[PDB]
Amino acid sequence: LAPEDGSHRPAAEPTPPGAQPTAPGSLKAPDTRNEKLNSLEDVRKGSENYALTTNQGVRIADDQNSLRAGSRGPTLLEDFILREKITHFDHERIPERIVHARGSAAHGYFQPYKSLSDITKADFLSDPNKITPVFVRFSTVQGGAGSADTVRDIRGFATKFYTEEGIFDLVGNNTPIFFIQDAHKFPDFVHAVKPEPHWAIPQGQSAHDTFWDYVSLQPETLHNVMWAMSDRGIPRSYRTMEGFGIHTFRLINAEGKATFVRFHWKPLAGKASLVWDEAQKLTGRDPDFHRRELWEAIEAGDFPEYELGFQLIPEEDEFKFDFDLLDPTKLIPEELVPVQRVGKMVLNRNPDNFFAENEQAAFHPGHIVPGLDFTNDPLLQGRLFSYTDTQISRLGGPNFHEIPINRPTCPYHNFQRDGMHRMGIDTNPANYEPNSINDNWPRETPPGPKRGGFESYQERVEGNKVRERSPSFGEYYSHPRLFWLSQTPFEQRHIVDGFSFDLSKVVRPYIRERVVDQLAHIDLTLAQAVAKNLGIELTDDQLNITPPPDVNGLKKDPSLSLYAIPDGDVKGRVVAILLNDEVRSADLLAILKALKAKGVHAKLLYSRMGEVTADDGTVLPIAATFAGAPSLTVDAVIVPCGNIADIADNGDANYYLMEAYKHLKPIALAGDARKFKATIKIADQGEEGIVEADSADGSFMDELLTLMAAHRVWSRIPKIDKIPA
Amino acid sequence: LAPEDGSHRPAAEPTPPGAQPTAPGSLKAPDTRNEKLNSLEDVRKGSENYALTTNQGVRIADDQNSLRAGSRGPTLLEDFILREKITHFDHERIPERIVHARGSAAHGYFQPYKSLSDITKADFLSDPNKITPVFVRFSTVQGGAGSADTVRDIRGFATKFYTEEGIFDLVGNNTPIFFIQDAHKFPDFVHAVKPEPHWAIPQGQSAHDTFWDYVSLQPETLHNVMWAMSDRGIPRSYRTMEGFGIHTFRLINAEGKATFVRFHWKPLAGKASLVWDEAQKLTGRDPDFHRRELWEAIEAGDFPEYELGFQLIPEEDEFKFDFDLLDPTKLIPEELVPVQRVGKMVLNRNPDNFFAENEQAAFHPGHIVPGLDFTNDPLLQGRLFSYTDTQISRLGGPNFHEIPINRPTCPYHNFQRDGMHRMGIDTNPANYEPNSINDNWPRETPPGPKRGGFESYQERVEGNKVRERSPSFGEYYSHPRLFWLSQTPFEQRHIVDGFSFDLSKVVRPYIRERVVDQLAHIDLTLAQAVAKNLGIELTDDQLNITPPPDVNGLKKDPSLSLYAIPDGDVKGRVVAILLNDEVRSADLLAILKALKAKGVHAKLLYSRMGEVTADDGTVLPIAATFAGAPSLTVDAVIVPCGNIADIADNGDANYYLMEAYKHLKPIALAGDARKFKATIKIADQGEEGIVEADSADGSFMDELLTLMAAHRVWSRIPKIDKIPA
Amino acid sequence: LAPEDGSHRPAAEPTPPGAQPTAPGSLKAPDTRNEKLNSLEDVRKGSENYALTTNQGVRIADDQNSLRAGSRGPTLLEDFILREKITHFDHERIPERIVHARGSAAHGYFQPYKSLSDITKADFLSDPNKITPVFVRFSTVQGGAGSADTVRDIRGFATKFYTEEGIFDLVGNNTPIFFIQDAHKFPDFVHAVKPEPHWAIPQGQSAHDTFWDYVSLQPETLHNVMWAMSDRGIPRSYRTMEGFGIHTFRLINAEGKATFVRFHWKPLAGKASLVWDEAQKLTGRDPDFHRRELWEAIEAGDFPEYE
Amino acid sequence: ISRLGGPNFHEIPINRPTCPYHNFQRDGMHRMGIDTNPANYEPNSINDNWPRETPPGPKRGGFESYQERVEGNKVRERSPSFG
Ligand code: HDD
Ligand code: HDD
Ligand code: HDD
Repeated sequence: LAPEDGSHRPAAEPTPPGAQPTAPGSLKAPDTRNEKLNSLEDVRKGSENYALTTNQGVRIADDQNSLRAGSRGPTLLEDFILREKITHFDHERIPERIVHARGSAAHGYFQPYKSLSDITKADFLSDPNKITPVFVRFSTVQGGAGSADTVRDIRGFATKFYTEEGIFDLVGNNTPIFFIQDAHKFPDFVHAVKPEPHWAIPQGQSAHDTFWDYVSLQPETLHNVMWAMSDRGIPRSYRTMEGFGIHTFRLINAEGKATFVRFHWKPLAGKASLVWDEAQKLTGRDPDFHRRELWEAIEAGDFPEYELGFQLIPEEDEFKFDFDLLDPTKLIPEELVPVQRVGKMVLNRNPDNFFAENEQAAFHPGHIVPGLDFTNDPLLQGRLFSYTDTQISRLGGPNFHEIPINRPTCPYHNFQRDGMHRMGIDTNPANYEPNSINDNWPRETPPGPKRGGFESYQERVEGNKVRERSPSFGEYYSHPRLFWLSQTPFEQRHIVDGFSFDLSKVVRPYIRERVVDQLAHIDLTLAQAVAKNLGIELTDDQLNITPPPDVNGLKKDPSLSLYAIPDGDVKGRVVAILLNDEVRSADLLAILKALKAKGVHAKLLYSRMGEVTADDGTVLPIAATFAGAPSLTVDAVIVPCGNIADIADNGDANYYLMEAYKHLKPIALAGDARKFKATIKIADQGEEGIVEADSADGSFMDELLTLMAAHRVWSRIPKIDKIPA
Repeated sequence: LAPEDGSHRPAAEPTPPGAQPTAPGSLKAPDTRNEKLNSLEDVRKGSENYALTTNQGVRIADDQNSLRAGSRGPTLLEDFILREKITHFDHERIPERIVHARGSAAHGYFQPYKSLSDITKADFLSDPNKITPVFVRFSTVQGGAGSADTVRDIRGFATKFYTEEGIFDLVGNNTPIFFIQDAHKFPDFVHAVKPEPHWAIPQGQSAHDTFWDYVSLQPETLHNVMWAMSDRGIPRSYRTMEGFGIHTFRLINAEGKATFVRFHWKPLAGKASLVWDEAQKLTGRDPDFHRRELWEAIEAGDFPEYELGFQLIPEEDEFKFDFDLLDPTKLIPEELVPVQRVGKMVLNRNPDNFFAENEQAAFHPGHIVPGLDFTNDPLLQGRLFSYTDTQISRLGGPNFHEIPINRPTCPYHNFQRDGMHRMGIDTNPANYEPNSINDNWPRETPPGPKRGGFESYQERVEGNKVRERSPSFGEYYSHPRLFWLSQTPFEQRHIVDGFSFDLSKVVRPYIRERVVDQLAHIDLTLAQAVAKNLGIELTDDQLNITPPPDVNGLKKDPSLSLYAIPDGDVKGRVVAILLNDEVRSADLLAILKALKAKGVHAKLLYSRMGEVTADDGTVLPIAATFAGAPSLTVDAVIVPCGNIADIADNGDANYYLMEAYKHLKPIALAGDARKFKATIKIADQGEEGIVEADSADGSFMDELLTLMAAHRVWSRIPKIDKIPA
Repeated sequence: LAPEDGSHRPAAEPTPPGAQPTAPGSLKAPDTRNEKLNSLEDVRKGSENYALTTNQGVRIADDQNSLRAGSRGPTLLEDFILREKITHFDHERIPERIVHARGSAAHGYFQPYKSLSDITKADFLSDPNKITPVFVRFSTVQGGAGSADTVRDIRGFATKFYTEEGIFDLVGNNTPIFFIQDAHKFPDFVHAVKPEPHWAIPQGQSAHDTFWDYVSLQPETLHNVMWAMSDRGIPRSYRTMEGFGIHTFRLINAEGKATFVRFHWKPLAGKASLVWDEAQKLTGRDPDFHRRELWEAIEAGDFPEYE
Repeated sequence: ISRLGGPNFHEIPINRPTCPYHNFQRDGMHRMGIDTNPANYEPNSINDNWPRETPPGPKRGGFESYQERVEGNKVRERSPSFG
């Protein structure tokens, strides 16, 4: 059924977004390999040139019809071909994850910069030339597997390391703290954020009564709520967010020394988030935006890269801060404990089948390896129970490690047997130890510097059996305040806006008031600006609440801001080029040449599909229409010259610019395209953030690419209130 | 931990029963191979020289202890090694089969004698050089997976053929008919025979009210009930029973011609059954006796062999018989339609792990291949729905064909995706057809002579949509009567005893009377004989019920008897040798040499464990004692000469002989061994079936092996009441 | 279909073993009540005088045939009555218990002799007039749900107390100790006594290599092994064996004082076991002998009693 | 059988008939109804064959399929009239 020209089928080379249909990773990049991807070969199933069969291997002659008694007669029970096909269909679905159901994943590899054997015996960190395959799943938290990507939410960032000494799963989030202190409260918190149980509304949103009810009653939540209400809660891409393990864990070296450690991922593409209006509209225009962007970046060669980093605290410093190291609502400011760079992780191939590899993957923070260990963090402690347990229903049984994506690439042998869907056929005469009948194989292995058995660090435990929160955990305001004061003025404004927007959707007014009261214990300016938007007036008492203390003398920590310290990297970003029916090919040449030199992609847009022909006869295929791929999905907009009259009174073309303008994106206007300055009210002598010139050229591209390096035009904020867009 | 002399490890070569501990098939017989066993290699897991790990590949240091706070303190929730191991244990079991839950399985291979391409295009039957791997599971029907082997029950005989054109499952039983006509009634009959629902008694027995209630009210059951009540219901081993597909199926040749077919398996070892007292006793002494016999035969190189046979009826002969070919309560007498030999099956390797290969195996009579097709048999029709449906809970979901033992060895490719425990990772860009994006692969294949798609035979259907039994099925007594008349008089007596014992356990006297009434419609002598064991007296009306008509002129068919035509073979049978402390080592040499020569095994027994020395100094190792390994488990008993004084007086030795005598087993006595005649009341002149002489040979061993070939000494029956055992 | 005389139906009065067909407890003894049995009334389904229906409440006209095109024709996919009946049958079974799969259970009640409030605040022990419904399941350990009752084995004795302040399950055995010290070894011991993995033999028996391999290498097992090898391993009936919680637990009183406790059940019918040859022969003549004995004792009014 | 975990999905409260339902079906995962019927099969005499089939009738009768004539060969074939 394919067309003549082979163009049903994508080129198996890197291609920019939109240049080719997307494809399964092994067909797209068949030369991209690693030990884990190779090991999946036993279960990869091709298709070309094969006969269509039942699952039992019987060739089907007619896959268009049920078996019936006469061609208008009833379907017959003996049609086993229909019933196998429909049975398999009828049982496709499995329970989605209780939380982080929505997520997107890829393969890649990790390697350390130098050996860490002085601080850890973990084998995967032992040698700068020893590469460890990874599989990474990014996710939201609240919504179902079919909810939208660019919600306001925390994001999950889970890395499965297939090491020589075991699977290590580093199961983190994109903020450095969690909402709650003790795992016992997790069902209460998750139920409060999830859709409400009477009507199962709202999907993918904290903006509802039950969430803000819980928050207002549990001030320990305020720190992660601050991060969620900031632009952290709406990342531009999974490539442009930070990742954190949250908990303090331990590194254990060959000599037995424990060092406390917190884990960080630093996005090498820099930190970048959307703005709210854009993020919310994008949930409607492309609810798959982050899934798509990640797949397309990998297909293009813009591999997501992250630097693993460790905050390291000696054991004797456990009590030296003014917060508890074991409290997952508290961060360790980098001004106090810097992040030591550890290694680099590159994501360089997409999966073959989303369901088989992404939906069935199982990550669990208990999956550690010798050289790592846990602490008493009471959130971390209960997570260790839940991830093994939940897999029993989600993946159908205790043999979930035999599902191909989850399998260790290193040896695994033990005495466990049976369970639903058991794949492994054990030959061992023994299924117990100690045994003589197989000479006690497989055997225990004593702990040691490498290739040793797992032994827990022998932490001293002293206390009575109590259900009690540590007094050291009972402080809730000083870290929210540190985060607040570390944000730029525009970031602070967006935080105020995020709180105001969420609370406006709370139906019960006393709940809004209680949350504003909580804000008054963090920062008066923040409390008042939220109050004003809610038509609430602070009491005298509220205006007099003493600010919480600084965090160990810190008045701000700029590492907590997305933007205070520039780190922008334009490679893999995308520009909309608004075409006309007589495009000046000299502008297009200059634009594409400069974009290509910085790995910035382009999309050619028009008022219909098909082709337009430039002034020099160059035939331009049209990627999408103005309405069909809105400015939400690109980082900047260029309008080349040519026949501007063609698009000058097109409502969609004008709206495209008004939207990109509103959302603080760089805009460049060449030649007569400068006439569009009218729709967005730019001063004749110009505006910082709008690039203009008689033609698109060297200098014009430079100015545009500098603005893109800075991500958005924050100085335009005062001007966007007036535009009706 | 293994002993210094290596005596823990079974010899990896053929050894007779009891010589070596039993072992997993690929460790016992590593040189045995077939295409299926080869393709299972990728999931087989070893053990020697490997480290003990978690399922995530983490080496375990201490597999003897939980992690606790202090060595007498509480267990910690962070012990992930304990929770993984306990979790897998906690979820070991899967539902058992609804029916046939009790069964034993082995690998083997099939080969046809000649090409049958003139009558079928089935590829596995197309070439005398085409060898087809098989996996065969034999079973009882009623009991659980943990019930006894030698119960009275029908047996299952299910063969999975891994053909080049698909899995073909031949899912049969050891009797040629079933209890019921229409699949709709299956839950009724099976509930009736199964343990009663209030108290869940009895296990593995039809001897209870509800079974006989149903039978008494559903005369269509009486034919298979006659089989079950005969010695057919207590086979000596799975090697010495017949198998039958029961239903009429079709062979379809390359030209499109349909031929009606009924399937047969002929045991090359001959047909042989236990007697009731033996079979019931063995359920107590060795409830695994048939599973053990199958395993040990294969370990010895005594492979079970069966001949596939076909009864073939041309389409135009569909109505040529007194009974409906579609009626699964009717058999086709071999005297009207002979069985044509088709091929040989040899079962030559045990599995490696019972649960993974046997318990998870899924057979379904709907799994046919091009060259075979169904008919409208209304029991068969219903089955085609059930065996697909049941696997969704039993085996966890729609991907049960990916469980290794179930996998085809030929190619399988299609558009089905997902489902719980999905192993195959599909790389096809398309998961639908028709598609252009993968040029419509995998593709449909037209039907053809070889390697073609499945098309159903275009049988003509005409009639209204009815829930109605065909009147042609409404005859219940002629087949039961043919079966009865074809039995020898000792077989007839055993049938009488079978009904008599079962009905004796029915509490409600009226159910017994109604079953006696049904018997009077079959045969008066059989009815009177059961009535008299039950203290029931036939009425005048019952005494005058006209017998049912013969079956197409036949008043008997000897192929229906176990024994009427000698087919007895001795290879793989076992003789008890009752030792004394001074054995005539010349007797032993001749005995074992004649036994060896015929492939008969020997088991040396004495009054205690350890050893004895013969007349010439030879050390005789003792396998077990008289009391420890009773006669129940052997086929004959030899008592050699020597110091008979040593055990003439022994209660165990005497009992051994009285049990063996009561169970109709051949006995041979040499020299003073003839003293034993007293215990079993033999007269001096000798008795047919008791072998005697001065020395244990000349023709003392030809005589005894001749008795063994005839299986049991039927003539002894009139004398066994006299002996209290 | 019932006989004219009515002899199909067992009398709703206590009768000795074998005098009447056995029957569902609420039809055999409809006036034996306790609070639990009363609370199950919402889910008990009768049958007499009701029409045969699908599970969706649709009356069935012909429960003897599938729907087919002609009376000798193929079965039609549209027969929802057949498919529902066969679907339910096809999915009847659930996984059996990993251990103690073979067991027999009965309803009853517990009452204390005196208030134990000086040593425990447990509400079901606070007053001798406090009656606590129980459900008790007795079991073997090794064999499947289909295995024989009078095997040599440890027996389970599990009591569910439906108290006014929560379910208390007292999950014990018939000997006062267990085979092993630390729960991490439970899968090793259980795998060793269970049928061996290659061939799944032997059912309901410790008499095999792997069991004795483990015992010989783990001397902590020897105490319970001694009990299993004694006639304790072959009880005459569940009414004539002891029960034990094995572990030391704590009682906590209202003042917060903790007392260590080990739990016992003393059979008021006394202790009695079979002898080996009799037990082993019974596994063949009546593999349901203890299940039968329990059910029939209760039917006769010979109620199992334990202190 | 997968989505709602077994063949007793009709006992999940929202799914329950409000009219009588009785039959010989037993067990299954999540089984809520405790059947007191001495019989779990029909035909039976031990419960006088209850619950009983009901002939079709103008009201409260058993289900019987309309006796449509069926005539043709067993075919996997789209009707030309659908083309
Ligand atoms: C005690 C319960 C509990 C608590 C306190 C947490 N979680 Fe969790 N989390 C789960 C119980 C859980 C889970 C129910 O077990 C999930 C869902 C299904 C699954 O496979 O794991 C899960 C999934 C889940 C995933 C998705 C992994 C994937 O992509 O499959 C991430 C990234 C996180 N969690 C991260 C966190 C972080 C950073 C936490 C706080 C610091 C946290 N979880 C607290
Ligand atoms: C409509 C239901 C139905 C009917 C009428 C039959 N069966 Fe069946 N049979 C099943 C429904 C079933 C089942 C529920 O589908 C089983 C149990 C679980 C499984 O895997 O299949 C099964 C198991 C089963 C097994 C065990 C296969 C194995 O070893 O795993 C054999 C040998 C048979 N059957 C043979 C027969 C024969 C010879 C029948 C009469 C011709 C028959 N069955 C009628
Ligand atoms: C950590 C594993 C483990 C350990 C050390 C034990 N058991 Fe257990 N036991 C189980 C894991 C288990 C189980 C897997 O959880 C079962 C099987 C299915 C179930 O519902 O509970 C069980 C069932 C079970 C039953 C059957 C309950 C019933 O009738 O349904 C009894 C009577 C016991 N056990 C008694 C004991 C005693 C007295 C023990 C030692 C003092 C013991 N168990 C140790």
